Amino acid sequence: THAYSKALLFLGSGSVIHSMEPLVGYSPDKSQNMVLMGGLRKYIPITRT
Amino acid sequence: VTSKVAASASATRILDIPFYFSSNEWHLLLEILAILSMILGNLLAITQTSMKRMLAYSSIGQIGYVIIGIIVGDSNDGYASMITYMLFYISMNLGTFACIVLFGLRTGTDNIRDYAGLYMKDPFLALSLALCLLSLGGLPPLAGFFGKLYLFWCGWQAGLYFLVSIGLLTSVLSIYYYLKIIKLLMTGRNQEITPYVRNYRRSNSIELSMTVCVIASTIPGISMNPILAIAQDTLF
Amino acid sequence: SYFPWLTILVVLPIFAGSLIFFLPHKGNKIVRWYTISICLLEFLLMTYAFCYHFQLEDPLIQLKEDYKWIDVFDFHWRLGIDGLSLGSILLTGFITTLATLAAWPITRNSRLFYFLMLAMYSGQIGLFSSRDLLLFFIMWELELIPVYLLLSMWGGKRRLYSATKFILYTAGGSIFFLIGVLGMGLYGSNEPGLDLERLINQSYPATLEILLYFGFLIAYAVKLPIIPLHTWLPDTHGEAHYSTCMLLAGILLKMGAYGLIRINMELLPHAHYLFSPWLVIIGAIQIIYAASTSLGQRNFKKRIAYSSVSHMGFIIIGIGSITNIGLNGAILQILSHGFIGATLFFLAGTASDRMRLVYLEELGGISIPMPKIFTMFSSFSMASLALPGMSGFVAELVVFFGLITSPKFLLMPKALITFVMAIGMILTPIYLLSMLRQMFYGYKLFNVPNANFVDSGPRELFILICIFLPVIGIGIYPDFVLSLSVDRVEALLSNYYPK
Amino acid sequence: KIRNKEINNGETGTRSFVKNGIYMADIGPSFAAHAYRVRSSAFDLLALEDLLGKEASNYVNKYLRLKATFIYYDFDKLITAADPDAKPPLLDLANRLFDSFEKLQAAVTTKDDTDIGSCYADTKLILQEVMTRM
Amino acid sequence: RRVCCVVSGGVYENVLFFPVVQMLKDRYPGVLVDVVASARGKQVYEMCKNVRYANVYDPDDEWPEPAEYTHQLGVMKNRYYDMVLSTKLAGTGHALFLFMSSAREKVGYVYPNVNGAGAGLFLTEMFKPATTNLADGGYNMYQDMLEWLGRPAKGVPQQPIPPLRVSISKKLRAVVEDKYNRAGVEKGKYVVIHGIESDSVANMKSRGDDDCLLPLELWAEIAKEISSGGNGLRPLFVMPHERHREEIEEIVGEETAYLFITTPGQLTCLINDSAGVVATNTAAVQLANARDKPCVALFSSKEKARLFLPYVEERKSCTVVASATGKLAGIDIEAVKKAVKDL
Amino acid sequence: EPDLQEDPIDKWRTNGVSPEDFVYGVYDGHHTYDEGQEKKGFWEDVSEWYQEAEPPQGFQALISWSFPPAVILGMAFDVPGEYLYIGAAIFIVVFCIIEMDKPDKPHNFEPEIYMMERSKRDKLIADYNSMDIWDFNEKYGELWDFTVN
Repeated sequence: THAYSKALLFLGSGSVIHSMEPLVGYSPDKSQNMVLMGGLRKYIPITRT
Repeated sequence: VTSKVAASASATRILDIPFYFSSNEWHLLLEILAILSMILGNLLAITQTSMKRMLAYSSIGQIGYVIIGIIVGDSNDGYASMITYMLFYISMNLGTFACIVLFGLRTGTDNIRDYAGLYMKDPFLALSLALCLLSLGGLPPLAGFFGKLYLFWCGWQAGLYFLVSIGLLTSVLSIYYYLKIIKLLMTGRNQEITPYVRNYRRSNSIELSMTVCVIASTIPGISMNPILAIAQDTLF
Repeated sequence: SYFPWLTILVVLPIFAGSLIFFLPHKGNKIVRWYTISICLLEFLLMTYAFCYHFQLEDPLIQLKEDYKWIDVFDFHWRLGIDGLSLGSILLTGFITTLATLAAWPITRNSRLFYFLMLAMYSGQIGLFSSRDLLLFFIMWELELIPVYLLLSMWGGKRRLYSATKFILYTAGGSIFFLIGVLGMGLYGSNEPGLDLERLINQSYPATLEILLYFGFLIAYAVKLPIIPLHTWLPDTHGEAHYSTCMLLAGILLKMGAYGLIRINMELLPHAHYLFSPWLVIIGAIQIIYAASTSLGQRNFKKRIAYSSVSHMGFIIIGIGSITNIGLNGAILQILSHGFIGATLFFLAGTASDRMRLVYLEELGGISIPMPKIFTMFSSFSMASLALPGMSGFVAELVVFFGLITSPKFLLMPKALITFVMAIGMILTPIYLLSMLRQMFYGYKLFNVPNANFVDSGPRELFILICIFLPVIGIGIYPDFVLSLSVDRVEALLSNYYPK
Repeated sequence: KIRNKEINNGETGTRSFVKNGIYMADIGPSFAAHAYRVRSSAFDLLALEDLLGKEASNYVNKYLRLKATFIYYDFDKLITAADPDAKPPLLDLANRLFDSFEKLQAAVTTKDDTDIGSCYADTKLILQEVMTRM
Repeated sequence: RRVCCVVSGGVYENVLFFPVVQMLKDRYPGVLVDVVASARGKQVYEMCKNVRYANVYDPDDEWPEPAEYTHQLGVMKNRYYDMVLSTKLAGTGHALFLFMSSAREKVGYVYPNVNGAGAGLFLTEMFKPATTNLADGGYNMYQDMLEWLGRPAKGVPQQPIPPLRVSISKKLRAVVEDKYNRAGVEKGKYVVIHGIESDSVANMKSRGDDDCLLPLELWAEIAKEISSGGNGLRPLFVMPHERHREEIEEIVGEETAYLFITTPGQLTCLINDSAGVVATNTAAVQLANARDKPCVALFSSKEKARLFLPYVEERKSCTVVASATGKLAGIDIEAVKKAVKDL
Repeated sequence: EPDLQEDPIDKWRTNGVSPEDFVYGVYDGHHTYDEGQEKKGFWEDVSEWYQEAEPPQGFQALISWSFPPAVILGMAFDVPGEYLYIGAAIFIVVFCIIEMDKPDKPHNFEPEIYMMERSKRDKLIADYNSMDIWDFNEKYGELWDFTVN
C-alpha cells in the first residue's frame, strides 16, 4: 500500500513545484516551500484530487 | 693504474711467501684497512666538486678495497678473482680518464659544474663516459658488476661475513655521485649551461684509445669465461 | 617446440629497439610507428606462444631451455614459463604496449625514450620468465637504470629528488636479495643450486632458513611497498610522467609479489610457514593505514599513489593464510590492480597537463568542458571502490574466502583480522569521492573558451576503453584468470608438517 | 593434516582421489547433519555430467575430486555414528561407491569421450541410490 | 663563479638587498648570482638586472617536514655555488644548512648571545647583532667584507654601491600600469598614498609600532586639499595594498571619487607614473627615493637616521616630517599639507 | 611574470570549488530549464563526425575496414591459428610502412624548433619533404644557429 501511496504524493509534489515555479524565481526554497505557496484547488484540479 | 697494479703484485708475494705463520695476525690487519678504505674513500667522494679529486676518492680511495677483499680470504681459490678484477679495473678506469683528458683539453675546465649539456654538443663522448662511469658503479650488464660479484662469491665462500656486506653497502653508496654526474650530462636547460660547453668544436690517438678502452668495459663482463679459465692457474 | 620462444620473447624488444640508435631519419615521427609496430609484434608472438603451446593442465615448467654462460658459479641461460608467470607475462606485454601508445606525443628526445621503453619491456619479460636465480637477479636489476632515466628526463616538477631517492632505495633493497643469492648459491653448489627448478628438494638446516627468508623478504618489501618501507612510493609516483607511471605502478610493483610467491613460498616453506601470521597482520594494518594517510594528502597524484599502496595489502594477506584460493586470489588481484592503478594514473596525468593545477582545492568544475574524461574517471573510481561487476570486487572476495577457510588459524584472529580488513570498504570511498567531488563537481567560472580544455581525442579514449573492457570481462566471469593449476602443487609442500 | 576414524574405505594402498586442504565446517556428531550434507553433495555429482560431461572434460577431474572429498569424509563421520546393525550394509554401500569414484577419475584422466560416459553411468546408478538409503 | 644569497624576510627588508647584489656583480664581474627568499619576498626580484633566477624556501619555520628540507639542500648543492653568503642570523643549526652546501666561502650573520650564541667553527666572517633594525645601513657588514679585502683590486671598490637603482621592464611599465591606472581616473598626474591599514602592505619588518597604518581620517584631511588646486586635480589614489574589497566600502575619505587598486610589490611602476607620493615609513619610501619621484615620508620621529640615510636624495626632494609626541598618529597635519601642496 | 599574490586562506575542505550556493547565479538556469529544438538529423551528422580525423584516406582504409569482418568470421568456418596470426602480423607491418611514409607537420618536431619566425614553412615543408639524407640544415645543436634563409 505505502509504495503507491507515497509515489503518488512525490509525483504530485513535483507537479506542484513545476506549476508554481514560474511565479517565484527558479529556486529551491523559493519554490517547494509551502508557506509562500498555499491554495491551489482553483488553479490545478486534476493534480489536486 | 700502474702504481696500484705493481703495489698489489708486490704485496701478495711479500705477505704470502715469508709470512706463513703470522696469517691470523695480518689477515685481521689488512681487514682493518679494507673496512676503512671502502668507507672514508666514499663519503668524501660525495661532497667533491672537482673531477680529478672525485676520481681520486672513488676510483682509488675506495676501489682499492675489494681487490684486498680476497687477499685476506685466499686459499689460492681467490687469486683468479683478483686478477680478473684488476683486468676489469684497468679498462674501466682508463676509459674515464681518457674521456676526462679529452674534454678538459677541448674546453679548459675540471670542475663538475661545467659538464652540463655535453650530451647535446657531442653525444659520443658523453655516452662513452657514462658507460665507463656506470661500469665503475657496478651495474649488472656491465663489467664492474661481474667483477665485484666474483670477488664476493669467493670471499663469502671463505667464511668472513663482515667484509662483503660493507662492500655491497658502500657500492650502493658509491652509486650516488656516478648518477649525479650522469644526471648533469643529460640536460637541455639552455640558460643553465655555462659558456664552456657552449663553444665546443667537437671534431686518431685519443679517440682510438677511448673507444677501444670503453667496449672492454662492457664485453668482458659478459665474456669472462675464458678470462676466468685463464686466471685459475696462479700458484705464488 | 624446441624452436625457442622465450629466448626470442626476451631478446626481441631490446634488440629491435637498438636499431633506433644509428638511424638518422627525423625528429619524432617515424620512431613512434617503428616502436609501436615492434610492441604489437611482440604481444602477438606472446599470445601465439600462450594459445597453442601451453596446457593449463600440468604443474611443471613449459618451453624451458638452458645453456652455459659463466660456468664458474653455475649460472646458465635457464629460462622457462610456468602457471604463475603466464598471467604476469601477458599483463606486462599488454599494459606496456598500451603505455608506449599513451606516450605518443613526446618530442623532447623521442629516440632515447622509446629505446628505454623497449629496454624496460625486455627486462620485465626477462624477470617474469626467468628460471635461474642469478639470472632472475640480473633481470631484476637490469631495469634500474632505464626507469631512473625516464624519471630524470621527463615528468613532474621535482623530478630529481624523487628519482635519486627511488634509485638509491631500490638499489639498497636489492642488497639483501644478493645476500640471499650468495647464501643459497654456495649451499652445496655441486647439487645444481642455481637452477630454480631443482631447489624444491633442498633441506636446509635451521637458523639459516630464517636468514635467507629475511634476505629475500627485505628486498621484496622494498620493491612491493610494505608499511615501514613505503616512503619512497609517493615521491617516485607523484613526479613520474603518466606514460612511465602506468607500467611502473602496474608491473614493477607486482614483481615484488611474483618473486615472493616464486622463491619464498616454493623454496623455503618452514621458513615461511613460521612467518605467515605476521605477514597477514602487516597486510591487514596496511590496508587501513594506507587509506587513512591517503585521505590526508592534498595533490591527487599522491592520493592515487596511496590508493595503489592500499590494495597491496590484499596481495600480502593472500600470500599468507595458506590456502589454494588465498594464493590464487592474489594473482587475480595483481592483474585487476595492474589494470586499475595504471588506468587511474593515466587519467590523472591526462586531466593534469590540461589544467596545470596540482592541489585538489583549486580544481573547479571540469565536468562542463570535458565530459568523457569525467565519465571514464568516475567509472574507474567505481572500479577501485571494489564495486561488484568490475574486477575490483572478485579479487578481494576471493582474498576474504582464502583467509576465512585458512588452516593456520583458529577463529580468534580469523575474525578480528577480517573485521579490520572490511573497514577498508568503509574507508576507501571517503577519500576517492572526496577527490571526485572537489575536482569535478560544482560549477566553476564560465569556462566556455575551448582553449587548454578539450575532451579526450581518439587515442586516449581508445586506450581508456581498451583497458576498461577487460575489467568488466574479468569481473563478470572470473575464471579467465583462474587458469592456475600450479597452486595444487605449490601449496602441496607445506600442508602437513608441524604446528 | 586430517585423519579418519573408520578404516574400511581405504582399499589396498589406503588412499584415494581425495584432495586434502578443503575446509569442511563443523556440523556436530549426528546421523542427521551428515546424511544431509552427503545428500546435498551427492546431488551435485548428478548435475555434473549435464554440461561438463563432454566438451573438454579437463575441469571434471577438478570438481569430482572436490565434491567427492566431502562425501568421503562425511560418510566416515556418519558410518561411525550409527547402531551396530545398520553399519555392515552401509559400509558395503560405501565400498562400491568409493571404488567407482576412483574408477571414474582414472578413466576421465585419460581424456576419452565414450569411456567417460559409460563409466559415469555406473556412478550415477549407484549415486542415485545414495540419495535414498539416507 | 656562482654565488647564492639566502636573504630572509619579506619585502622592505629585501628591497634593501639590491646594493649587496650590485656590489657582488661589480667586484667579481660576470658572476651568476641566485637568491632564495620567502614567498612574499621573492616578489621583489621581478624588477632587477643582476640575479639569474630567484627561488622560495625559507620563511624559516621550525618543523619544516624532512623532505622539503632535503630537496632544498638537493637543489642548492647540485649547482655548485662558490660563496653562499647568508642572512637570517644563523646560530648552530642553520649554520649546518649552509655548511652542507659544499661551497668554498660561507659568510653570514650570527646571534650575539641569545638563541645558542654558537656561530660554529664551520663558517667564515660571522658578525654583528641580530634584529636588523636600520635601513640603508642594513647589511652594513657585507658592504665592508666585500670591499678590497683581498688583492690589487683597487681601493675599496666604490664603497656602498649607489643606492637603490631598481629598473622597470617596459612591458610591465606599459601594459599593466596603464590598465590599472585607467581603471578609474588617470593622467600620470596623481599622488600615491600607501599607509592605510594592516594586512600585509609592507610592514617593514622593523618599524614595530608606528608606520603600520593611519586611522584613515588624517588621510581624508590630507586628500581633501591634495587635488584642491590645479596642481594635480587628478589625485585621489588612496592606493590600498590590502584586501581593500574589505575596506573600499569604508573609505571615509569620501567614496565619491577616491580611487583604489590592488597590487603586489610591483607598484614601482605605478610610483614612476605618479606625480609624487606621500606615505609613512614603508617600501614606498625607498622605492620612490630610488628614482627621482619626489616623495613625502611621514614616520614617527628621528628614525630617519635608521630608515632614511640619503636625507638629500636629489635636491632634498624627499622630505620627512616627524611627530613631537613620538606616536605616528599625531602630527602637524596642517604643516604636512603645507609641504605637500607645493608638488 | 607579475603573478599577484594570495589572500585569506580558504577552507582546507572547501565543499566544492564553486560559488557558494547563495549566488549560484541561476538555479535550474545552468542545467535544466534550458533546451529548445534546432536541427541537423542523424546520418548527415554521423558521416560528418567520422571525418574530423581523415583517419585513413585511401588504401590504408581498405586494409583497416575489411580486417575486422575477416577476424570475426575467422572464429567460424575455422582455419588453423597459424593462418590467423600471420594475417594480423602482415597487417601491422603494411599499415605501419604507409603511416611512416606520410608527410610531416610542424607540431611533430622539437619545441625549440616549433617556434620559428614563420620561415619554418620553407625550412620544413617542401624542404624536409624533398630529400632523404642531406643534413645541410642540421640545426639540432641548439644555440640558435638557424642556418637557413
